[PDB]
Amino acid sequence: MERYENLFAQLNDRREGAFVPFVTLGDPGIEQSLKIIDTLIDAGADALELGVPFSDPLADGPTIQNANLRAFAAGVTPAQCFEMLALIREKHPTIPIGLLMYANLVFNNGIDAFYARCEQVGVDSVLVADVPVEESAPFRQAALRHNIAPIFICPPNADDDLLRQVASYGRGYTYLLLHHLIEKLKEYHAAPALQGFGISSPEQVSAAVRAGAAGAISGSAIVKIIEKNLASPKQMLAELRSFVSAMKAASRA
Amino acid sequence: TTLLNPYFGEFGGMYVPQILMPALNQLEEAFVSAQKDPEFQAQFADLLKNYAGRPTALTKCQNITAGTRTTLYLKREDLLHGGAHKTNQVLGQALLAKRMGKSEIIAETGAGQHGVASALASALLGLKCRIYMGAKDVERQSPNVFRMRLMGAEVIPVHSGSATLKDACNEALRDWSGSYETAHYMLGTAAGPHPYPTIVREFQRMIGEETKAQILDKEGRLPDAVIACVGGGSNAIGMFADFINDTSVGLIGVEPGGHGIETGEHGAPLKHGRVGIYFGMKAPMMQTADGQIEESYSISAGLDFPSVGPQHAYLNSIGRADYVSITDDEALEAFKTLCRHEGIIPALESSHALAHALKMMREQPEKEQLLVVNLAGRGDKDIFTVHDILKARGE
Ligand SMILES: Cc1ncc(COP(=O)(O)O)c(/C=N/[C@@H](CO)C(=O)O)c1O
Ligand SMILES: Nc1ccccc1O
Ligand SMILES: Nc1ccccc1O
Ligand SMILES: [Cl-]
Ligand SMILES: [Cl-]
Ligand SMILES: [Cl-]
Ligand SMILES: [Cl-]
Ligand SMILES: [Cl-]
Ligand SMILES: [Cl-]
Ligand SMILES: [Cl-]
Ligand SMILES: [Cl-]
Ligand SMILES: [Cl-]
Ligand SMILES: [Cl-]
Ligand SMILES: [Cl-]
Ligand SMILES: [Cl-]
Ligand SMILES: [Cs+]
Ligand SMILES: [Cs+]
Repeated sequence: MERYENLFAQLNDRREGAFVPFVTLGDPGIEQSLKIIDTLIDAGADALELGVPFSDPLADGPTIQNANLRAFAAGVTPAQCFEMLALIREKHPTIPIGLLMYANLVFNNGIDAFYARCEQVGVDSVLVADVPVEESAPFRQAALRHNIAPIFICPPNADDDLLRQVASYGRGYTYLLLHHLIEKLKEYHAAPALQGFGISSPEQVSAAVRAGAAGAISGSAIVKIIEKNLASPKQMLAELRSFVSAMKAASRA
Repeated sequence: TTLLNPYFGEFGGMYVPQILMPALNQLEEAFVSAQKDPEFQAQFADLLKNYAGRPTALTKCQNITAGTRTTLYLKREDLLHGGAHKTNQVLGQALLAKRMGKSEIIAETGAGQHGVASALASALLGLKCRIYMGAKDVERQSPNVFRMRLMGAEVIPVHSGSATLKDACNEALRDWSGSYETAHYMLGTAAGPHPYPTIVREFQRMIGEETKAQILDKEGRLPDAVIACVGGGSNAIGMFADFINDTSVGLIGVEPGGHGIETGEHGAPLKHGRVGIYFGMKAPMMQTADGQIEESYSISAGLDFPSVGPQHAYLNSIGRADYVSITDDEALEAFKTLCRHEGIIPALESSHALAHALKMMREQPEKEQLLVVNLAGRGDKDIFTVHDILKARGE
């Protein structure tokens, strides 16, 4: 989890927030996805949130549900995801890499084995979307044992008990789904908050930083560019370039 | 933080996104309150009796056990309003919704019985009902879909994923996480996240309570076993519950064997799946070696759930209940046998349970034994399927 520590200190020295794109690993294919991700980093992504294709992604809406479907139709397995992740880490030694998992994939081959494999390939953090704080202990413990940050979601309907829980057990960053809630997270020494779930234009990146968040995560908006350009890889990579550079530029203010 | 233990041993839990935890906590508190509230219990009993037709009969089979020392009773949930046991617990959950001030119902259904049950309960109690159903199921069960719409419910076909019960379950959860201030998610079996396995059992336990009183009245003793099919686990746990501390009474749950366990085309995760975490619970599942959820095949649509309630996995693990499987063809043979011998057309789901009682009596015909089969629904809905099968085989 050191990479998040290092990233946020660097961004603080540059007086910047973090811009973090999300994509589904293997969407639309393995080689395509690897090229997408390198274009994201090249265009100025500060960290990456990477989804592992899963049969029933509950917490995910329509655009990512189709990204998940495209990676499924490409035969991308968890094992191939681990191989992709190792290569991504080997290309990009400092960028923080966070996984978006569902509980059954983490549980499937042993929880501790899963986080051990994450450690081996260079993953920095794991958010398990269908594990609440109240169920998180075995995942948290396996994560920390393998130097993985456990990411907790701080939802809109959070209350003060949850804020204290999230601040106590989370590492790396807090996944923030308003101005008062960031205040309490800071007072509670929570991991720096990244706002997600709404970030689709530069104004929203600037808004999140202005609100006191450490940055913003953009999901659907990134994946929509992939869907919109599935027939033109060159156009896809060009639009991702322009979109990410713009969103990152917005985190300076 | 919960009032009740969310686990049955190693099984169960509340594996939902954080956004849904307040909805689950609200529901648990409302249930615990309702259980201590005589006014809730009176309204529930009033509905169960005067609207749904309880108590249901306990029928002694007259012909089917001829030539054996088995006595076989059928718990007649097929006579309940709606034609299946699903009606019991939707009435209780509908009252919980009203207790919580909710005016809308969200429901999932695969075969359509729980959807129809949700819709009729919402019509009676004045709740706006929306039902999610995999589009494949919507095409396959147009009669139950029409029943739901007749009763005013909105039926929402789900095309995501496999367009079956799994994806319907997921869509209902997405909706609830946004609407739970006014809507209640009426989960239709004894599975999913806590508190649902506990609530559905408690709102089905009148099955076994009645059976116990009736069998004592009629035979002067408890059954040697009570037998029930296991799709998600609600009719079985409803029959089992009041006998769990009567350790002389066998508890036998019957999963669908489909085309045969060795074919892989079955619905028997408790005995032939692998524990996983999905649909909010830690429980045995049909899954791939890579951890993707698979489908439950059965001739009977209602046994289509790819997992099982956590209390059944727990009761199995400790040896309190035994679980077996019954194939499509055995279930069909029991269906035909009950029709001809007792004048009762059983649901193909419950025909799996009858098939296992028939195996018990035929394998050991001089064994003296007192068996109760939970007849969890009537098989009117199945006669077109049975017709097309018998015709395909030139019968
Ligand atoms: C007539 C009948 N018998 C048994 C079961 C089995 O359900 P439990 O194990 O008792 O909970 C069902 C289930 N039906 C669900 C799934 O399709 C549904 O309607 O949506 C059923 O319709
Ligand atoms: N507010 C809240 C509190 C506890 C768990 C989940 C929550 O959303
Ligand atoms: N016959 C019937 C079947 C399902 C629901 C209500 C009904 O009256
Ligand atoms: Cl880097
Ligand atoms: Cl484990
Ligand atoms: Cl666990
Ligand atoms: Cl911390
Ligand atoms: Cl156990
Ligand atoms: Cl009481
Ligand atoms: Cl006995
Ligand atoms: Cl099926
Ligand atoms: Cl128990
Ligand atoms: Cl025991
Ligand atoms: Cl068969
Ligand atoms: Cl006909
Ligand atoms: Cs007999
Ligand atoms: Cs099943």
